[PDB]
Amino acid sequence: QVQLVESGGGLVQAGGSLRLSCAASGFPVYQAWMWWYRQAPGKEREWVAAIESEGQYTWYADSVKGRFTISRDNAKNTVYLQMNSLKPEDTAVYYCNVKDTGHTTNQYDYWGQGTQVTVS
Amino acid sequence: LPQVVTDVGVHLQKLSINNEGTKLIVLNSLKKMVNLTELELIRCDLERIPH
Repeated sequence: QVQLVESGGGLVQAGGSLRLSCAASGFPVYQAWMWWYRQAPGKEREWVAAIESEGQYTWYADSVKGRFTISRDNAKNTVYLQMNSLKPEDTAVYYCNVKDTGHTTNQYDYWGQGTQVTVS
Repeated sequence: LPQVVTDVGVHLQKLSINNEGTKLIVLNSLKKMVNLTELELIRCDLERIPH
């Protein structure tokens, strides 16, 4: 089946460097246009990072533009997201989101389990 | 490209590969075939015309 698991989420003081990782499933990481989402406490879930298939183009929201770098790495089916010098507003719960499945059987979209990151 | 395909291409007129965007590497494997008339390479993701 298809599933994703978040990892690397943890409390860290402001100014630190964090590298969130995702463990993916049978759907190709090279394919399967991929998203890194956040849900902030006292706030609605908002999209942060977007990595595309067949070109690997990066998209970000204006609030998360400049200090967030997303990438997809194949041969291990991984999605990575690096944040440097995170600000207090970054405290949220981060998920991996798949909106397009692999080349075949085009399975439905599944949300990740998520990890909570805190900035002090 | 499989070894068996390279072997059988000695008498092959038309060769069609639809890789569905999967990266394909020739690595000096087409010169064996010299009677091919069609070399369709739909969605082979070559990014370069093979030498």
